[PDB]
Amino acid sequence: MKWAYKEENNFEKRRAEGDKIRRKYPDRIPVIVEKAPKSKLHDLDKKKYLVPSDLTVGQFYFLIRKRIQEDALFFFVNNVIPQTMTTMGQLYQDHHEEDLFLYIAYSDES
Amino acid sequence: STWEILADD
Repeated sequence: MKWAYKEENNFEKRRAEGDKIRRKYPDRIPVIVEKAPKSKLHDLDKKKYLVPSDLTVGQFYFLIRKRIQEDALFFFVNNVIPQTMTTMGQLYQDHHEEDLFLYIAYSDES
Repeated sequence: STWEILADD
C-alpha cells in the first residue's frame, strides 16, 4: 500500500513535523489514516489526527466511523489488526514509524 | 491539510 501522505511529503518533511508535534503535543498521538486502496469504503479526505494517548482503538473506530459512513470496518497497523481495548498511546509506541507518525489503514475486509 | 485535534482534552 502506498500512502498519499508519504507520496506528498518526503521523510525530511514528515519527520520535521513529527518532531514538532511530539514537542508541542506530549499528550496526543499523531495518526495518519488512509483507506486500503482496493476497499469499497468511502475514502477519507481528512487523514491527519491528533488523538489523546488514553483514547482506545475502539473509541477511534467510533470517531472514524462517524466520518466514513451495514458494512464492517477494520484497522490495520503494520499488517495486524489491533485490539479494540488497546490505547492509542500503546499502539503508537509499538507501531510508529521513524518519522514519529502512526499509520493506520482501514478496510471492509479482515 | 491541517492536523485535526480529535476528541476533547
